[PDB]
Amino acid sequence: TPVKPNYALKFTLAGHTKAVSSVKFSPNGEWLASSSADKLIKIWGAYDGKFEKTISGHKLGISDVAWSSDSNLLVSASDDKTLKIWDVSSGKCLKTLKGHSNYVFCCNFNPQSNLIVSGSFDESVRIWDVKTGKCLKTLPAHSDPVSAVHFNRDGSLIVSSSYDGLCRIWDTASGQCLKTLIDDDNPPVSFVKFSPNGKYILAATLDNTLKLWDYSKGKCLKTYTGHKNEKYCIFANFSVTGGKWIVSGSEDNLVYIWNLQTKEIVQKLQGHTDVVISTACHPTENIIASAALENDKTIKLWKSDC
Amino acid sequence: SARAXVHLRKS
Amino acid sequence: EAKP
Ligand SMILES: [K+]
Ligand SMILES: [K+]
Ligand SMILES: [K+]
Ligand code: NA
Ligand code: NA
Repeated sequence: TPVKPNYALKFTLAGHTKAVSSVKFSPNGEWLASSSADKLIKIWGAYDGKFEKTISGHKLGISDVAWSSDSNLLVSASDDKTLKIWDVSSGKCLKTLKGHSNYVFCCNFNPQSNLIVSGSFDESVRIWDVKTGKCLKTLPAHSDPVSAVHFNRDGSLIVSSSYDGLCRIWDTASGQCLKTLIDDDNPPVSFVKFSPNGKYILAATLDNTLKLWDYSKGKCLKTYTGHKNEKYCIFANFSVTGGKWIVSGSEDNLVYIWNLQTKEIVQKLQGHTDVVISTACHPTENIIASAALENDKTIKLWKSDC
Repeated sequence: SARAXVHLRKS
Repeated sequence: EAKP
């Protein structure tokens, strides 16, 4: 029956020399990519955590990394005010994306992987051409740093979030705003992403709350609480390979897993020794990756039987 | 990494 | 704005 998951620690991935900022599984399921304040990207085996390579070139720390759909490219977002596009097999920087005027905080490819979206401390969202490395559009999107950016499943929409308390949905082709989601209040919105069915947006706010939104109708459907999140922009996820969960890091050093429908906490994963800034869910297997800040600096791989 | 508390975003 |  829909039984609770039993995620258990299988591997701990050491090697970053400063806080880890982001981990992401490759769409083909083979790899995990991590970014860090240490200015490095590392690649690891998705199933056994095996260290594969280090990818270097940024001049300052990296806050986010993201895969192309074919698992061959990565893009990274850095305090050096650039994004870089990387060929994962060679480790070579293909393009440096220049235009932001402050730290680049978040990034993603669209599904066709001909575009990249970025968000920055400069309060803008930018849309970039992967082939040329040119900025196509600069959106005056927010009135505070942009914490997250994500394309929907056909690349026609971008969702963005900001410390200004807004979540906005943009038309990719024109760069114009389709919708602003605001609630009864405007705590900072620290993370957003579209759901695997394209229908919902998951949004984190720095009042220790996650919310599931129907974005067509513009309304909140579910609220998830019990974790600690008032300071950091922590990644959250839909887990869909087994039971239907919401997964998030927490400032009490735990990974939280909720039942998406009932909103109950079903598991808390103990082991990290600093804020769990990032979690990710494997595309086909019941595997979670988590990563933590300065006092820990490791990535952990957890596996469940369901 | 700006992502890796409160002080930078309020500075 | 363009039509792919
Ligand atoms: K490759
Ligand atoms: K703006
Ligand atoms: K297990
Ligand atoms: Na599934
Ligand atoms: Na620190």
